[PDB]
Amino acid sequence: SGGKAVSGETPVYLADGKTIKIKDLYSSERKKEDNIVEAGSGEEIIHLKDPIQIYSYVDGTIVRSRSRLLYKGKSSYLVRIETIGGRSVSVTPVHKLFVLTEKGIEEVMASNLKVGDMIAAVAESASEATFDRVKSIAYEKGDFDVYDLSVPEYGRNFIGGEGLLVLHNA
Repeated sequence: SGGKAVSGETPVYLADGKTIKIKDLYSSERKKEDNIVEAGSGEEIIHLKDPIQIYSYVDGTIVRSRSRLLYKGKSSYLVRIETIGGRSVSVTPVHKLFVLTEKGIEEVMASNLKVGDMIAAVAESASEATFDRVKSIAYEKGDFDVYDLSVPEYGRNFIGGEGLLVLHNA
């Protein structure tokens, strides 16, 4: 969305059980005659004839979601996050995670995340809300390809990364 994006290595979780890196998904969809590709000023969008069926996260419940746009852009910066529980995602600094605080759950920018923070993840077992302490955060300058998809419904979250992190790309 608003400059919010993830590294191309980010796994997204399709409803068919498959796992796919966002850069591979993008690349594949980009070739389809079915689809419309619109480019302009280092940004690019694919409009999907068949929506990609992914997993979103609402309240405490994993839901199915149909994604219709994919995005590929550039960032100079990536924030790489690793949790004690072995979960990871590299995202754009303006991308948001969900943090469990004493006063409840708030959205926080990758660039404001602190080590120690408990971020929202989804359990493999029964999709239980889990909050995992971030062990480490790395800032890296480079020439990165970054990617986003749209999840369009009520609970505008996005499951991706190693360990089903919940990403507020809305």
